[PDB]
Amino acid sequence: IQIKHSSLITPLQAVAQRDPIIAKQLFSSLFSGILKEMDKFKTLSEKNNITQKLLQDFNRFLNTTFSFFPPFVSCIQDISCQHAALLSLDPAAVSAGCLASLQQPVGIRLLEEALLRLLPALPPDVLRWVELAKLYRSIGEYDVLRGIFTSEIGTKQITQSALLAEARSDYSEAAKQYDEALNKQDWVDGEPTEAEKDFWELASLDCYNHLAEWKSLEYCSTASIDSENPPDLNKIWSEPFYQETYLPYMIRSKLKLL
Amino acid sequence: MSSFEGQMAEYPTISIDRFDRENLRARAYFLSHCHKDHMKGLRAPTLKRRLECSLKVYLYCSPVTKELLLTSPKYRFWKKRIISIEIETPTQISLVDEASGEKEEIVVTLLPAGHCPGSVMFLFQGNNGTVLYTGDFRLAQGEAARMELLHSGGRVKDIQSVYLDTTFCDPRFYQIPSREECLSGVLELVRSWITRSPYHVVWLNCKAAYGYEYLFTNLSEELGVQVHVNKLDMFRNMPEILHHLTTDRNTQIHACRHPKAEEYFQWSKLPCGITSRNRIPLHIISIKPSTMWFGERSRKTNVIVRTGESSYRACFSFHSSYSEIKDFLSYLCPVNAYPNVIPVGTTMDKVVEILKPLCRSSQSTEPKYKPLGKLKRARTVHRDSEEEDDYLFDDPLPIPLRHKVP
Amino acid sequence: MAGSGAGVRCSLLRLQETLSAADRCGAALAGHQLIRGLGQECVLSSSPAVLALQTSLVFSRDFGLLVFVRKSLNSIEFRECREEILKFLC
Amino acid sequence: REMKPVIFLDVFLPRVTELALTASDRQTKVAACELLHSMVMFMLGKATQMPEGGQGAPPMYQLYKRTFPVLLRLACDVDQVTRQLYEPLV
Ligand SMILES: [Mg+2]
Ligand SMILES: [Mg+2]
Ligand SMILES: [Zn+2]
Repeated sequence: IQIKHSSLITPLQAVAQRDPIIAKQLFSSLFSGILKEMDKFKTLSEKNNITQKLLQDFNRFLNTTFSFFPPFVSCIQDISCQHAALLSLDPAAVSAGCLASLQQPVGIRLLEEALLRLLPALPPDVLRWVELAKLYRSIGEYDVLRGIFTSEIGTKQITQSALLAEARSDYSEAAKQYDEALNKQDWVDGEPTEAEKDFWELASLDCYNHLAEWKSLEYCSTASIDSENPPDLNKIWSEPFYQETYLPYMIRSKLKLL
Repeated sequence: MSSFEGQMAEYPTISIDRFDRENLRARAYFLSHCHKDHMKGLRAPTLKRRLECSLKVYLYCSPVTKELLLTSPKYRFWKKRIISIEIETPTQISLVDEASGEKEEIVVTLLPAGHCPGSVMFLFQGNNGTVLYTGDFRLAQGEAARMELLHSGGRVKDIQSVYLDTTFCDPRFYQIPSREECLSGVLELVRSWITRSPYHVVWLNCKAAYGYEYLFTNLSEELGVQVHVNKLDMFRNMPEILHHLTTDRNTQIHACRHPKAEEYFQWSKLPCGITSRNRIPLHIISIKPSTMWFGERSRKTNVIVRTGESSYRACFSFHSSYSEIKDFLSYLCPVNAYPNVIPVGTTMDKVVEILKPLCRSSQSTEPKYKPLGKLKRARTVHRDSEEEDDYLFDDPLPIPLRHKVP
Repeated sequence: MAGSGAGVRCSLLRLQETLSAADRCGAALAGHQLIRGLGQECVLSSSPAVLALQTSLVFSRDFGLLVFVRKSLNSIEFRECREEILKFLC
Repeated sequence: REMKPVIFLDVFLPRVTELALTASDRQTKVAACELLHSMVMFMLGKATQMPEGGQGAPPMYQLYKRTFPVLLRLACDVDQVTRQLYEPLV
């Protein structure tokens, strides 16, 4: 057992150069250890500056990439999960990376740790909840999706009633409630947020898709992409949000009609 | 044979090994070696008339090829128009037009072919890329990686086209033995035959005029006897070959030729008029070095076979076999490859589809997007007449309204 | 010619334009080369679709071989060309 | 030179054993075998190191139960170097 430190470090870094999983684990371990050792070595302001620089570098990593290597993105997000100072990553970037690398669970963990730890610290919490709802929808967890939309996103009673009707597979009443909420003008308490209206639009699209109402579906998937009354279908290719929200339903409705 | 039209696709102003019909307008002539199938039109009256009316057209070839060509009296009119080029020496050739003062420079390099005295390759480098002409060459497997002039910094040069010799480009001639094995077999046979009595002679039925000098020289060096040939003045400037041949008929080993030598040998007589010395009859055996005969065997054969009581055949090929051709073409990896000659059995299409997987054609592409517009149905034939009861079913869903304008 | 997709068609067009090159010997040699090229191209063809395409191109009434020979019969400079045409037709 | 970050090696043990067993690349396989040998030595050293405090040595039973089969199957491997390295170890 009287081996030298080199006899353990050299084969470790040798394996790390040839296996991406071992490299991912070793880098995360070293990062966590170095960030833990600096607490007993530097002051509060220096640690804050270092963590801000780390956050900026991680945002630059998640924003400037085209291959979306699953080990790299998973390592970055798992490292951000372990430190409360790195939980402030851009939620949109994290969600896009997880949707492009098929790493939804690690992004869900990151967003949940950000919603838990940063709770005492559009609002950022609303954006994180929206991205978490999108990540949960991407894996087919619709019960947690409706729970999030009832507890955090939805604030009116019309939203609660529409989601309650949609839970019983009563998509007609749910679509009617969503249309009434989208066309309402006289809000006694206050105007609904933008996230709530986007959820209303997407849920109405889902209800029209379930009811096989292809004309209403193609109307609702293109009525909010342009200003002209006959919509320009090429406006879809402008926004990546459009390309992800309205493109599948529009294509499906057009193909069903054809 | 030579199915080459003596005209490269990249450089149509130069003709190689063919001067028959369209090569009378060429600006420079090249000659690989001194075989008759690569010399069509070289003695034509039209070419004779053109040579005496021009001053800038020349015939480039190996020095040994020049020596072998100027010896023949029928080709001595090329004496002032032949420019010999050393091998492995990149020289610049001027393709100047006769009529107009236009000019064009090209770099040619002569590479050894290992086929017959004076056989070389032609490596051209100009504006249209690098092309290679290996006219009737012979390379063993693993020798293409040893040519210095075909490598640029340890890697093969970018070759655009290769006009290679496809004489034995077919699965029948899979692996022809090296000429050293055939040489050793013939040497052993001739030794064991002529070592008995001074009256035992050995004939060598060599069909080609040049290409068997290796066998003659090595048999002479290993047996001390001098081979008999018809003419030897062609090797007057080649001491290493001239001192192995003799015109005297009083030698044991013979390699003389005659159109009716077969019947003469059947009558126990060499092609030369001598049939016996000192009135003592001669015991003759015939060894015919060839390759096409071995390519038709149906079972395991040997290098030296015995087809009669005084007849033998040897597998001596001055052409690269199918495996050697494949290895050479795969090591060069050129963009294109054109067969110079089509085998007797094989055809053009089979040789082409054999050579194509070896060429550097590793570039594929997805098919072009075929558009779909003006759908094949104009009117909605699937429209309903809309007659209902409206009471058995629930109320219809109202049309949604969206006023968001982003 | 730009019709390089089907080399037979561009070869026939160049052969037809050859007859207008002042009826010279160099034009005759170029025409003979084009004729041999198109012949060896049409011979190696095996697929029946491209085969029918080529047999319709070579026998067209505008740039075909028959109209080429009929208009080049008054020129002695194209003797080898007509001979090669007839051999390829056989 | 100025710090000692703590790294837990038991997070690499399953992947390292999987590599040492079924790595196609020869260099990757031999590197994983050397790393696994060093990690087994480290496990032995940690299990034998007695904490001078009130806490005892950490139980390596849950790690031994899944490490020993891998070592047994490596000590009888078809590879010469791996077998010669892991047979004396076993
Ligand atoms: Mg020849
Ligand atoms: Mg030859
Ligand atoms: Zn003789």
